[PDB]
Amino acid sequence: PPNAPACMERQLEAARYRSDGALLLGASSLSGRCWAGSLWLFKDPCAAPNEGFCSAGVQTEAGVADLTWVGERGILVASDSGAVELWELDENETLIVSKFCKYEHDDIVSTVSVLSSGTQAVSGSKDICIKVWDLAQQVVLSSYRAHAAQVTCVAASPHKDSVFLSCSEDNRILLWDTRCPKPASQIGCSAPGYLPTSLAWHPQQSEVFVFGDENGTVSLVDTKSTSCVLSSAVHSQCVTGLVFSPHSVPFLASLSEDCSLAVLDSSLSELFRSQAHRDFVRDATWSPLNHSLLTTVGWDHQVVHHVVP
Amino acid sequence: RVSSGRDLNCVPEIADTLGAVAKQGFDFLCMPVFHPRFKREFIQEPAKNRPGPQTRSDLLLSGRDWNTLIVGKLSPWIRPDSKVEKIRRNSEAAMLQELNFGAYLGLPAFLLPLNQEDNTNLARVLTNHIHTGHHSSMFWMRVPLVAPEDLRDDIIENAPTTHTEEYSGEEKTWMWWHNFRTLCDYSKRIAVALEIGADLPSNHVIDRWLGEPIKAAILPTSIFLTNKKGFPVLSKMHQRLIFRLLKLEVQFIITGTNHHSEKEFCSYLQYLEYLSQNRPPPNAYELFAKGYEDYLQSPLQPLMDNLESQTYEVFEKDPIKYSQYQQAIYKCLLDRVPEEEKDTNVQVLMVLGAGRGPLVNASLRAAKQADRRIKLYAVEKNPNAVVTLENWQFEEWGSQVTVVSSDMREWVAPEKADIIVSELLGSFADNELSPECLDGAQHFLKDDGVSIPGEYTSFLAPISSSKLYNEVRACREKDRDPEAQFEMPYVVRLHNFHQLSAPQPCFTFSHPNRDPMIDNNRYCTLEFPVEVNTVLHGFAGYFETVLYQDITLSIRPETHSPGMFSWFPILFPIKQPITVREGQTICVRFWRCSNSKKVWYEWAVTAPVCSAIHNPTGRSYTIGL
Ligand SMILES: O=C(NC[C@H](O)CN1CCc2ccccc2C1)c1cc(NC2COC2)ncn1
Ligand SMILES: Nc1ncnc2c1ncn2[C@@H]1O[C@H](CSCC[C@H](N)C(=O)O)[C@@H](O)[C@H]1O
Repeated sequence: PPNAPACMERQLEAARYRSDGALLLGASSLSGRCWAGSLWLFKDPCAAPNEGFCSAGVQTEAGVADLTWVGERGILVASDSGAVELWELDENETLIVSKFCKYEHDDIVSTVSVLSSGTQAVSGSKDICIKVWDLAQQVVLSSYRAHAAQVTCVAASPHKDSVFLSCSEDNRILLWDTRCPKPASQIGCSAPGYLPTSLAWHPQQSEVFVFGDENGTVSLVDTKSTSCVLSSAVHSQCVTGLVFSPHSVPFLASLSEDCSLAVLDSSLSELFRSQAHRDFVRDATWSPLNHSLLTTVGWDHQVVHHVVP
Repeated sequence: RVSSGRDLNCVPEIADTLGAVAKQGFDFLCMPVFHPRFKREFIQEPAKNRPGPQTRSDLLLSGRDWNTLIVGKLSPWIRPDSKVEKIRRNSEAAMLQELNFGAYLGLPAFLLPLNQEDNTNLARVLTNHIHTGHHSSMFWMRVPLVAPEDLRDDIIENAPTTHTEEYSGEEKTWMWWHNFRTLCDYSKRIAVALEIGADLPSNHVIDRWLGEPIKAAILPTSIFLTNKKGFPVLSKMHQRLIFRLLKLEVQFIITGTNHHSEKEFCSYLQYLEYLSQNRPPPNAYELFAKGYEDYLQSPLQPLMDNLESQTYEVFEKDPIKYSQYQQAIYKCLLDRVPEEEKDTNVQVLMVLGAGRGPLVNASLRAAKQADRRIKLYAVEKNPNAVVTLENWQFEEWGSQVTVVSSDMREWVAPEKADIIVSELLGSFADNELSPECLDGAQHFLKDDGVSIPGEYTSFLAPISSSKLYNEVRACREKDRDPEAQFEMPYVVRLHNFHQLSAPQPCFTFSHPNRDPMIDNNRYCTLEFPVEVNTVLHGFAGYFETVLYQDITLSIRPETHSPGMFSWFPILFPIKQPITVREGQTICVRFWRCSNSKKVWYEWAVTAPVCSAIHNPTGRSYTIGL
């Protein structure tokens, strides 16, 4: 396509299926002369990661730490540059153009999530700050320096537009509610634990979530009961991502630095496992069209599709 | 002008980036050597066997640039002190790797973070790296004024920021550095890059960083207030710290993105330059002491050694000492000879240790100012200076001055003296043996005779300087006691230090001394109220003297004679640095000791803890008679 680069950077960072079927790819260059990032659109999910069989493409100034789908055409990006930027899609969907680009964080913007409404988003960064964004107006409404270390992961609640989780290397997991005068609340499963790294809400119940620590232990938490209901030693390395399947009774996809994939029960028992990756597993995304189909990206530049029993 | 650089944790094109920051007016760049997000695995497959390259090539810049322009940064994911073993072992390998790459490039400095209490393993690895290979790289520890935990907005509903004050608690950031530097055994290659928060903490916790080897100060863009016309500036209390830091000649480091987007980036820099431009200009003293800051020198021994020509010349350029000496004789004349006796009475003046003879000229100027008549004797032991005196004598002074080329303790005077004039004083007053020299000379002073000076007094104060402690430590020499350097005083323009208590008097001598059994040995116990948590590294010495009546000289900071650069302070180090808590008393014990051949000092600390008695029997340091 026009403007779409001839080549894509080796380190694939994120993979997200749009609700209609398309696949969004963010990839960074983490080695070599130029340290940059690129955004890709694949209307053929099986064509990935071939730069010649893509629908759209664009280069970004710096690498891609995290991204998210905003609606159906908008792409929200957490840039190494300390900037959060929104990328607008073409009406033809062959051109990816920049909407806004705001340098508001001081260090690398490391995590981003969109709130339920889809007009507001929340970004976490290494600068320790968390910021609430007006996407339509391209400004920061609220800035929260609540943690003591770099913010690892921020995850907006599925339905409540004012609620989100956030975890950091200061061993804090914070349940947020912008409605309160003190927005943050320290939700602790245990008083001493290995540092939280990944967060995922349950898609049905807005009162339960899961969190993976740096130790390879995925734990299931209830907000009200405030105790570790259940946990399992799923991985041998830092748990880097958690994704729930769109199923009625959903499965949990599990990412790590042991290059493996895990799909888990509601009681966190192991169903599926895949070492198809030779490098770190970076993201997971469930196919909207085929629920039993799951796509994973790595740093081994491999786009793999899994069939879940 | 200011030496300052740009901190970045994102570099896409190293070529463009380094140009871009240089264009902005920055002297150097703080960047990562490997990609900050590029976590590497060293132990378990398959991640272990990740195909290279592992980072960008050294060819992208000239060696010239690597040596001058680039300061490396340890990848933020490297955590040697993790609770997780796998992360610990990987960080170790990663840290060595990154530090080695830094050294391979030949970077002048490399940044490492102190952001938690425990950095034990981080220290070991660095220490091991320091003792592997031969390199001259510096290491800057990134440590903030206030811990990030003690800065957080009080917005956690069920974990409030405890509103009560804690004196020690708010100093925890220094204790991180202290533990780290101690583990590394005070390496000269480990310094501080001090991060400054938006809210400055109490004055005491800022002050503990006195004496610390601060090489850099880090300023986040966010801490800058914006003014009436959209320009980045700083508060009054932030300015204070900057001015304090400028005197300490640190490099400045700007971190974070521009938050005043409407104006260019060099705006933060412009203001810093502006602050450096406005600094209260150097006084008469500071324009002389410029290069001598924290530079250790051996004490002079003008008895057993003859002073070099240029030594005299430099110290003869003092704008105050000789002016003060001229007046001190001028008053002594008017007192000793009444107006009706101004032609019948000629006074006999004796310059003991005349040097190149500026005190002879000062004696002559004192006469033709008080309109009185004087006979002069210019006694000098240094035969090389005597050459200058006898030349001054023949060409200018004439029969009025009678030059004597001998020691004062030895000289047999033809006649007794009205007034003896001497400048035999060191930084600690009596350390150049002025007491002993005038004692063997007061026998030829008249019973009503005046000695200038009349008296002098040494002062002492406890100091904290991790910087100066390391300077002494570095003075170990072959073929002597490996700790000898700690058992001797040093003349030094003290600079990077902290005076922990008020200077108190130590030893006093009077001249003449009509005490039946004349004795110059001493023993003095001092007690110093200290009101900060600190680490004692030694004692600073000063002196005061009374030339005549109210005409006095002082190097004591409170009463310092203005513009007088003739004396720097003395430093009496101590072998082991002693921890001093807030509200404790430092008790020090000084002894002046002598035999027939040599005089020396011995010292010890008795409280809060005991040190070893220093320089016993004058084993490490003596002043010869
Ligand atoms: O404090 C120092 N030396 C201790 C001596 O007792 C000083 N006296 C001062 C008077 C004097 C007069 C004639 C010949 C020698 C001397 C030496 C010192 C200061 C310093 N000052 C720098 C020169 O300009 C500032 N440099 C290095 N040493
Ligand atoms: N015991 C002694 N007998 C004679 N001269 C001495 C002495 N001890 C020190 N001196 C001399 O006294 C001088 C001290 S330095 C002062 C020099 C000069 N009056 C000036 O102010 O510039 C030295 O030149 C030294 O040689």
